[PDB]
Amino acid sequence: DDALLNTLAILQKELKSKEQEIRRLKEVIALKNKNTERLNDELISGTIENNVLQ
Amino acid sequence: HDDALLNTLAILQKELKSKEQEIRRLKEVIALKNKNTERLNDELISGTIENNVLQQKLS
Repeated sequence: DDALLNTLAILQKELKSKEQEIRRLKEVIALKNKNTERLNDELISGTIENNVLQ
Repeated sequence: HDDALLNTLAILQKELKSKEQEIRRLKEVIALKNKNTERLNDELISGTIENNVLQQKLS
């Protein structure tokens, strides 16, 4: 009765933790996505740049 | 009363599992992205050197 109630409290605590990690891992990904985009354009500008030298 | 809360426990456990699996997938996503980033930086280095090879021939 008290054990069941505390166990629900533990479960809901851990869940809140795990989804905070999900929010953190998504933050890390969005940052890496900005970098990917930055690199993709530099790659594109390097390809154009190359045809300009020919 | 006793079986109700125990059923809720079971449900919460499953969500826990679902969330931990999502964390596992997300970490895989990052590793798969990090690898692409590697291939990308390598290509940026090679295409930069290709352009310096032409900027040195003409100049």
